[PDB]
Amino acid sequence: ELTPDQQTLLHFIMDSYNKQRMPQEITNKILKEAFSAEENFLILTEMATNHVQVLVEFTKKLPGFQTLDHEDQIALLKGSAVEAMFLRSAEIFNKKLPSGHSDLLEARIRNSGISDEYITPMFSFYKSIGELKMTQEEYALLTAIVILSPDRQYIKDREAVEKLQEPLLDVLQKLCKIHQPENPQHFACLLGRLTELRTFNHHHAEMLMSWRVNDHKFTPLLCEIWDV
Amino acid sequence: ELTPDQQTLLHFIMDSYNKQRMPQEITNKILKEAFSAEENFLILTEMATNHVQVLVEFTKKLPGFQTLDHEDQIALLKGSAVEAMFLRSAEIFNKKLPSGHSDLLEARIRNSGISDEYITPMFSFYKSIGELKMTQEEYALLTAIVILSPDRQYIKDREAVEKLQEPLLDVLQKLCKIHQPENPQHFACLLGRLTELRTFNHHHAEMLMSWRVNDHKFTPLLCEIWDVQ
Amino acid sequence: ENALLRYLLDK
Amino acid sequence: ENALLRYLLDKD
Amino acid sequence: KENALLRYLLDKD
Ligand SMILES: CC[C@H]1[C@@H](O)[C@H]2[C@H]3CC[C@H]([C@H](C)CCC(=O)NS(=O)(=O)c4ccc(OC(F)(F)F)cc4)[C@@]3(C)CC[C@@H]2[C@@]2(C)CC[C@@H](O)[C@H](F)[C@@H]12
Ligand SMILES: CC[C@H]1[C@@H](O)[C@H]2[C@H]3CC[C@H]([C@H](C)CCC(=O)NS(=O)(=O)c4ccc(OC(F)(F)F)cc4)[C@@]3(C)CC[C@@H]2[C@@]2(C)CC[C@@H](O)[C@H](F)[C@@H]12
Repeated sequence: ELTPDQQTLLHFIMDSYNKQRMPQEITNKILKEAFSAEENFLILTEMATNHVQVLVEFTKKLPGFQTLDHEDQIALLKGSAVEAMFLRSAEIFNKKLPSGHSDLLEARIRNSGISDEYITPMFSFYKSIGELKMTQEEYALLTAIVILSPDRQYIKDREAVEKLQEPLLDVLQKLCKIHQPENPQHFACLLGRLTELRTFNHHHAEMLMSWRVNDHKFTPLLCEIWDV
Repeated sequence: ELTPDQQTLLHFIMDSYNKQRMPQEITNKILKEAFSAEENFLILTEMATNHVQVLVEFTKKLPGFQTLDHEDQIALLKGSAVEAMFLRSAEIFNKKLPSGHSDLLEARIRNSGISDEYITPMFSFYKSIGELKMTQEEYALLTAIVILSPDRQYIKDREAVEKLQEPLLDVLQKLCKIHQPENPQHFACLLGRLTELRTFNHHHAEMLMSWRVNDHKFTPLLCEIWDVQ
Repeated sequence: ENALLRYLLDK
Repeated sequence: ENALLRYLLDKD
Repeated sequence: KENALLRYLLDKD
């Protein structure tokens, strides 16, 4: 199985992963609140907004992340943020998540003033992520791997970032082998989708120009991270 | 099948990729020179060196490579030479066992002063690229797709590099629909191999730091290209 | 009302 | 630029 | 840095 240094590291990442979850006050508006395009756009930008904060906290706690250059630090978080929201989306809409709570989120997302033209493929992709039957351990690592990407624009010390992603990859790869000896190209088919994640990055930029309701406004931190 | 524009693209890639192969004299030492760590080392450093030259000639002929910032072109060339030799390595050790060489190529690698710790991973991976059963057009593309990667450090204009890659990707992706329609996630298990290739880049650097043979320097162009010492 | 989350949410 | 994001990364 | 030989290969072929 995994080694003692790849198990401390595992254990740790999972903790920080599960550390924060959605605050009730948001989870209340998902169940018990107005079902207009407006308002849904409100719940979904509250949600998005919680999610970066929770991200920025998980990232901070990545082993050796705060060693890195503070300029690099921003560039990874700006770089990975949309990608982590997509990936957590994926996991969300497959999850053993119980009765109708995600059915509910799927239904709000579709009455929040986004076109079915953008909305249809992002679930269609979430479907295929799902087919690959990943564990929360797997989601947690890939999420780390995508944040600690050293190939991102404006990284000034690419070597420092890869000395951190490497373990995370080792660990994920091994656990792909442990989990799934059936077919042995499963690790590579994981990574391959991480590349696909990067494609949607610019699609996300685009659709944001069309995603306005009531003449409302995204929240400030959303304007920084998705640059709107 | 692919489209008329996707075929004029494929035809010009293929040609270059075949335009030049290893000089007869170098490949002849594999078969005829004394078999020692030292000798093998020099034989392989030579193939290396010549592969870089072949690589540069293959790239300049890529459609559109020269419209790029002459700087971003350097930056592509440097930040893919080690990976393209990876692409190439695998292909060689995956064909219909030439048996007139290739096997002795391997025999010289395990006896040329590289860790056994480092070597057996590498052939492990080169087999995994065989359990894709790629063709030469697919190896050729993947190559080309690796050189034209806008994710490379010190690229100024990525969107330019990004614009030249996607057609290459779509053709490699249409070739995978045809050759393996009975796995749609397969063109996605190529894109994973490309990330895997990067991790070996770092392995290949750390190994260099150990790989010495009774003095014996590397060729100057390898030291530039592999950032040796 | 989560000290940081409000303000962050305050458009 | 990214003063909010830098604050979240730097705050204790 | 420089990449002086790689530049020579890229320019005059
Ligand atoms: C058309 C599909 C949609 C959805 O996608 C949609 C969702 C999908 C679910 C998102 C939540 C914010 C998840 C929040 C969470 O899950 N918090 S959390 O506190 O539980 C938690 C955090 C992080 C975390 O990970 C970490 F620990 F940080 F590593 C773990 C838990 C979402 C509300 C975002 C908007 C997004 C959007 C409407 C927008 C435009 C497109 O972009 C999308 F396509 C499109
Ligand atoms: C432990 C595994 C080994 C091998 O890997 C080994 C080989 C593997 C085969 C290599 C040839 C140079 C290929 C010869 C060819 O193929 N030329 S060629 O002229 O036929 C041609 C060119 C390019 C081309 O493509 C283009 F068109 F240019 F794009 C097409 C044809 C190699 C001799 C390099 C050294 C390398 C090394 C010992 C050390 C570096 C480590 O990293 C490796 F691990 C390690």
